[PDB]
Amino acid sequence: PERRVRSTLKKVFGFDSFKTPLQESATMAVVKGNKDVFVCMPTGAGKSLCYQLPALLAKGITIVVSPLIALIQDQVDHLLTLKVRVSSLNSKLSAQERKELLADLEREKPQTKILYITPEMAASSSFQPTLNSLVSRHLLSYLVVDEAHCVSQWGHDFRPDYLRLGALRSRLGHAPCVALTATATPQVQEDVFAALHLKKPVAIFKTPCFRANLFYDVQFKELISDPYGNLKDFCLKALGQEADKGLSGCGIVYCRTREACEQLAIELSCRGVNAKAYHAGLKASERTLVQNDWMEEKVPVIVATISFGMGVDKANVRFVAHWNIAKSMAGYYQESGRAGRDGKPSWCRLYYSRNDRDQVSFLIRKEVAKLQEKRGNKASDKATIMAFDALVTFCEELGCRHAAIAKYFGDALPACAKGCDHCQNPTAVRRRLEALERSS
Amino acid sequence: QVQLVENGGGCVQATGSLRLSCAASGSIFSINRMTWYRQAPGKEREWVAAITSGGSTNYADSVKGRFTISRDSAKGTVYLQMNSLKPEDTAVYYCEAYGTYTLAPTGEGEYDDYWGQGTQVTVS
Ligand SMILES: [Zn+2]
Repeated sequence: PERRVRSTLKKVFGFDSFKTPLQESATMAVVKGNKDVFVCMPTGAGKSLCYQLPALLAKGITIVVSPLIALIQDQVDHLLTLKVRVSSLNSKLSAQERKELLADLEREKPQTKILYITPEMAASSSFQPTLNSLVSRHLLSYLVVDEAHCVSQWGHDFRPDYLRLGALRSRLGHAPCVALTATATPQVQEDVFAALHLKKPVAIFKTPCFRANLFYDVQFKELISDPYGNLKDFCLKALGQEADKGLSGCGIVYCRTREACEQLAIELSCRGVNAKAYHAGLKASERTLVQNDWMEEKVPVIVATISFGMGVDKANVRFVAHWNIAKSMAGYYQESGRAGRDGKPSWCRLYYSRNDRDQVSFLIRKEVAKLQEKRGNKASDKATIMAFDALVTFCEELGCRHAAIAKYFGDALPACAKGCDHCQNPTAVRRRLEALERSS
Repeated sequence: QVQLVENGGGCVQATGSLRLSCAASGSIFSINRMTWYRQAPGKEREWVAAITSGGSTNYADSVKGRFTISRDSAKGTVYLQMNSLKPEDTAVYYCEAYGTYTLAPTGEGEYDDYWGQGTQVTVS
């Protein structure tokens, strides 16, 4: 029963438990293999195991489509270290190694247990007879499409090859398809489901974005007496959440231009919150000096361009403030997400300026136009401006800020728990909104 | 699982009106295509009207002008306002929830098609 899983998890992979109970629930669903499954867990989640373990409990070959050789390699390497009969069929194989493998697959009782294949190979007619014989002998236990988001023009790593894969699924109707990716907008999931011809009901195992310990809020630069002062106070309030330790933790501030970054470090530091600028303009030595100071807490605050920040990630990041709105909602989630990794309360804040919104809007439009002449028209062109608009929405709506994020990325209603401005004081937000309507 | 429960039907005089609801229960996040099928006794199921996420609506030529479907986005529920009713429009009315994305705050979800129970509609 569930008995076998526990065993194979320890005896093979050397694991006492699954990383999360979603990893478990996903894995166990693949194992039943009565329905196709989609796993959208972030990088380092234990996705691989959700098909690697089921592949071995099953009495057949699991084919795993994966979009470049670097990726395949890392896994097939580790899978071998675990003494697992894994084989990549790639174009980095000597024609002799190629042949020896295809020969394996053509035998009854083939050595190979997991087969790592490029989408490229899985399409080529060089592999088709082999593939057919495998299906015909009912030898195919599972079809895994890693990096499934690469079927989607709304996902920004689209691979024309991936479109073949749908046709493939329908041929081996006998066996379950497991689709995996780290991130999917709802539109990408809908594409992934359709273009891979995943059999409804599709079991989904999507890691919620929502993190309790972060407190999101929005302020409007148009309605602020002393911008730089507000910031000072926000930074401070967030720091010294351990008054016994005095000023504990660290924090980040985000800016569009480099001049803004330099200046803001200055203005914050003079106002008494010691801060350094981080941007692509500086030398490599300056970058590592500023980043090193920040890492060791010699400086509590760093000011990074939205173009370039986070040389390395840190745990006690008590606050991430955006002076300027970001390119995309994805971007603000990414950026604000460097906050609070250690799990102790943190504060994320967006400073919203209609003048910012417009200044970015024109730059999006302009380098949308620049690409339409460079290569031409596309579905992704709409998505760029969409991505940004979801963040404008974030600011301009009164409504739970975590639930606004949850909807964008496709998670169900998160339990905010007085956990954002609007959840704590819905009116204050109402009143502040009405205010920017006058100064619009 | 998900429950599709239709309501708002009954017996009415011709040139009457009704309004049918489809209460879609469960942790529904999105319905790709919510469609109104009607089963008139003695005929083949008829496609009536349908609505995509984003509210793109289309209507059978047999009902255009007279019928309108809508989503109370908040309620998570679709309506078929049927005016200028005719004995022809007598049927059982039911939705298909095509591409019904469900998701718990756990992270545990499903993607599936769901068919509603139906509401009886006679027209004198
Ligand atoms: Zn909230």
